[PDB]
Amino acid sequence: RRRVLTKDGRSNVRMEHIADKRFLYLKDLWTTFIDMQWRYKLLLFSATFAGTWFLFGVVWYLVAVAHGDLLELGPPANHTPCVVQVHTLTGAFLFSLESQTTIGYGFRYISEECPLAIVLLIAQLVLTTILEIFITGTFLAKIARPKKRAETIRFSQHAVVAYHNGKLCLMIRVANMRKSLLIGCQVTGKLLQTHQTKEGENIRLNQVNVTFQVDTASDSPFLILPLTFYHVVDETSPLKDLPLRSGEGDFELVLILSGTVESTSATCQVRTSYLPEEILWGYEFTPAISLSASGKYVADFSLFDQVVKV
Amino acid sequence: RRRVLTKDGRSNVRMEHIADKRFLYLKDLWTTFIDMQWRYKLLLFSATFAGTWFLFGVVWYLVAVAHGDLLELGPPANHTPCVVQVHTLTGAFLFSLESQTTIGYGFRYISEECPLAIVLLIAQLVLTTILEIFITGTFLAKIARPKKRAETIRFSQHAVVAYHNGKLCLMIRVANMRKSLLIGCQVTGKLLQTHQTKEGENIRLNQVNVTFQVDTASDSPFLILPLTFYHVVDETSPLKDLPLRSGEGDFELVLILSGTVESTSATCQVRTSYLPEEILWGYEFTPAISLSASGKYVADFSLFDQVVKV
Amino acid sequence: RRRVLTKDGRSNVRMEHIADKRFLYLKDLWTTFIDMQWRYKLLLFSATFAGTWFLFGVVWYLVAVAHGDLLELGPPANHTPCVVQVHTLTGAFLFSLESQTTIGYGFRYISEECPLAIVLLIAQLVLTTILEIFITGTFLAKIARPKKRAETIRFSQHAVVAYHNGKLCLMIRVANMRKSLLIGCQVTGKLLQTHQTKEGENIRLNQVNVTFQVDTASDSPFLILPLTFYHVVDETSPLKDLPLRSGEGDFELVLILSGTVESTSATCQVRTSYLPEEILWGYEFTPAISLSASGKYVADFSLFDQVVKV
Amino acid sequence: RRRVLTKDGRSNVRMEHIADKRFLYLKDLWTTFIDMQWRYKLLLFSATFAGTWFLFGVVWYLVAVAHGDLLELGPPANHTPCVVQVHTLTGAFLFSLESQTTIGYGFRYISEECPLAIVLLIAQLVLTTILEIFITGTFLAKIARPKKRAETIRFSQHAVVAYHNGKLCLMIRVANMRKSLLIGCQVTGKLLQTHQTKEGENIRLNQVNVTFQVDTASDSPFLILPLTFYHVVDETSPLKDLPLRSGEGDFELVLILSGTVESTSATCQVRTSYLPEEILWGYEFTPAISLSASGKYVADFSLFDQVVKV
Repeated sequence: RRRVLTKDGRSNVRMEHIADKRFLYLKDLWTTFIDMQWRYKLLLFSATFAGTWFLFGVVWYLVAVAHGDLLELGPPANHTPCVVQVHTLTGAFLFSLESQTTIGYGFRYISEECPLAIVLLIAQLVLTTILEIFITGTFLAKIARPKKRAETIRFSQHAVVAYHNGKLCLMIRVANMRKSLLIGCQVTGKLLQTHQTKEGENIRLNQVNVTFQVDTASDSPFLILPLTFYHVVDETSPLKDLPLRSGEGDFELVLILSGTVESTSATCQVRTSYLPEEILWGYEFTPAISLSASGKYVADFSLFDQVVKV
Repeated sequence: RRRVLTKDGRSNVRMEHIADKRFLYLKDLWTTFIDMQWRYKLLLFSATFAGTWFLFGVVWYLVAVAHGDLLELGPPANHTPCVVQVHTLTGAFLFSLESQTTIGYGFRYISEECPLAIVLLIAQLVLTTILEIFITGTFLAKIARPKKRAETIRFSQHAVVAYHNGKLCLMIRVANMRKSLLIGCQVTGKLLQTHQTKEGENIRLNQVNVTFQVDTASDSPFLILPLTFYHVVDETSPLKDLPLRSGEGDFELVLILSGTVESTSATCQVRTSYLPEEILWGYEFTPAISLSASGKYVADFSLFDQVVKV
Repeated sequence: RRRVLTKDGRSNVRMEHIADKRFLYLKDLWTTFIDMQWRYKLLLFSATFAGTWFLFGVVWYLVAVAHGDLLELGPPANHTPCVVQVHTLTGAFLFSLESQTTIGYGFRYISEECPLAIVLLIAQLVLTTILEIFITGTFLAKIARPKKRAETIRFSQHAVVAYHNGKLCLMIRVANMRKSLLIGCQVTGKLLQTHQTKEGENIRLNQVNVTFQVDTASDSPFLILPLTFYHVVDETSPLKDLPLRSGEGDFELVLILSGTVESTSATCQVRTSYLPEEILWGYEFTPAISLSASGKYVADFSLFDQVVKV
Repeated sequence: RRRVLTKDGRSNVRMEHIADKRFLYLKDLWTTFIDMQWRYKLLLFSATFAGTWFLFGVVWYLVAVAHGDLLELGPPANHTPCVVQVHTLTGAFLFSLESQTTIGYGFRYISEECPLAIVLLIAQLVLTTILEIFITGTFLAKIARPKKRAETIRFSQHAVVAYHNGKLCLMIRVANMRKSLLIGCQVTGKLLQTHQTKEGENIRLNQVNVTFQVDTASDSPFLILPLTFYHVVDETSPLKDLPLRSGEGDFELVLILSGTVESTSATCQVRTSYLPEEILWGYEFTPAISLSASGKYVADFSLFDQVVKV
């Protein structure tokens, strides 16, 4: 079916007919590189490096020509070249490489003769320094992003409705597949249904907050163990008189979990959704925590998504 | 007209007669570079590099002189120089460059003869290492800033007043021109009018909070689609008995949207304003979202700022 | 005994039977390196470097062979090698090293003859650049983590119950063993007891918030001096009719302190716990702050954990 | 007088008799370097670099000896050294330098003869790479800290009491000496008085929150202009029946301003204090904002701290 958020939590919209997109991306380069695909990113990385090399190699070759350093121009024995041992565009590129990387073997070096050569080298160096810096920074950040981290936190596949403490509650389960901690986490659902007009031309989406509680309905400092989040279905509930039955109803229960990560201080956001068909009536998550002889608690994720009837 | 915040959200104040500004900027160098103009920043970048080069080149030339390494001083065949192949200030600069960048060709190298040369090189290296680090860090950060990001979020051009759910509401529209998400966003307006005294000498600006609501008047986790923010004009409203009519009134409705960015964990703040003349009476934003055959929602920004009369 | 959080605040759970763990770690490499053990991390660091070296050395040796550059292949005096001075896998590795580190002595350099050599070098450079960057970034971050910082903040060893301002209060003490400040700190306890079912197969842990107050029960901006945190044991208390006596009761009072660090803007979280046996009845922390002639306050941590009876 | 926080906002406590301080600092190296003095930090920076150089130079000299590479050991014309052109501890150090920095001139290079030399070089490289990284990271961060930034935000020198809107209010003034913005700022005062016991042995400090309001008593998104913060002295006030008169009373009004910075996403905290003597009765900050012909507001900091009587 059509849905707001993919079951794993990826965006499910496209945008169209943005005027002046290109210029706007050119202004905000940094973000544009951080958000770009990986293929084109690798390509741009390698191209930056080797293409700066190549361009400056052609440039150095031209400087050589204009000064006649080439061999079969028949330079006199008097002739000090603008650069040493450069008489082919190949060696030109090779010197571009040796100097810009700063490998600097020493079989080709600059000579005191040509000043334009000197300034040209300084320019090459400064610019390529800049570009190296920029690209490496974007690459660092694009790895560092915590989206990918989100995958090691998992919602239940199914939401289930039953009597908890005598109150009708819709229940979901969350867990963390790593030892590193999430902190300051908070669960907040939104409820999103369908409003059709005159036409299939437009839709107004009416959001409704749904809050989810654990103990005091506040937040949970640490997501130590698979946490059971439940929401009160009483007349305060925007869900109350939904068609509570099997399958029918035109809605989506978007679920959001936002909280800080321990080792990076980044805010990390997991998302997923529940369809009217995905919700189950009168069911009980098999408790997924058991204790062991060595003395502390075990989270066995074979039962995480298991349910049985009440 | 005079305004608090430029329509795009840039500061519109100047400060004057700050005593001891210069020293204060010299203390806080880091921020001072991060906040400085780009031109002077590039200039300072290149100058740092090449001027360290130049200074140490002069220094090396002097060391050469004091040791008589120059050629037409007629050094005996006995003579080991403080440095090899340095007999001109040109080569001096060239060695400064080759060592400080660590290009190190090898046609000019240090010799074991002069110890002062050695310490001098170590100093050059350590200091220039420091400066390189500092400047590159400031450059990284100054790119990374999220102000520029703010431009890819856009407020409506016009605020419009009408009956929403039967309540008189002032309405604005927001949207995001990129696929990357904003999170934890919150809209808060302030109301700023004009208080004149005895003189044109001074003014007290009285702020008044105005809150803006969407569904529950709480916040919206994600800015997926162009969001309609509305404020209740009832007697709780600081706007209530403003001259609600066309144009007149001496005020500014400053609008602020603050929230975390997904890919960087940075807090991002958009701002703009509304003048008494910019506000429109009895108008309806054409709904800007439509659905498509492939199945999910389209945000067509040609209608974003479009209105028609109710 | 079995406990939730180790007395110092380390996690005390294991997870089991995670399906598809390996692929999931391969997706999220960055975090996986940041969270990995130090031994394997050093190993992987050094291996990256020297093994890239070694692989490309073998590669260069092969290029040499295919071009017959080896000596006892008896290369004619006509013969320009793909690389200079490479006729042994040893020198191959040595050139890999000299170029990839960019040490570039110059006794072995590339020649204009073989283009495949050139592209091969460019590839070596680009890839090894990438890997260097990644590993150094993960290493930086893994140092930077503030967990280790947490150890310089210390809870009391014992929680003690007595009449503070006439109200029965459970009391703990916190302190900071460094001059650097913590800011925005907030103390929040959870109460965790034991719910057994039919079987030793599963357990539901019921959390209950416990709030801890100092002056106004709000938060404390700065943790200047050893702070006494106390909780009101009245009928609002989830502790109220616990077996308040010596030792008995099946619970754990988990204590959490979350707040921003000054010099890094990182959020820092200390944790520890209290067992039913660790709690003491009718006791008074000896006040740990005294003033001195030079004029300001001294925090003497010999008394920090000292108590005497009321 | 004795005070909690220095008028500018520096900590005014010392800690004493911390057991196991040294080991604890050795665990948390990163923070320990970030928090250490600048002198010792520069010293440690330069020492790391040049001392790694020096140690490995001695090491290389020893390898030379053990292989007899020294000249006046009279090496036969047959003799391939472990290293080229190294026959003095001086050149040893020079090669340490040329390789570890990767300056690599080429007058001294390694030869294929000695494998131990090779591994030794690889080790030198890897370790020194590590250390370089660590130190540069700590240096970056230690600059980046926003404490120093705090100095460009200034509280009033004097707190003043008077009738604002008819309510008795204690009033202070804040301002920002830079164009860069602070965001999400919040002012919160604490009130700290003196509780003496039996002895001059100990003191319990009782904190009391004091909230400070501007318009709605909420927070102020941006600190555009010098902001007047006022607190309501009515019977809700912990200040209410203080000795409201000149000078007397044994207290300190600690003032805290916490908020995010624009260009770095760092949280920035300004602090200062007010003594019972520093507070003034019946006084009015001269309004410090005036408008100008060019059209927008001017903050003239000559009047910032000026007052006159009501």
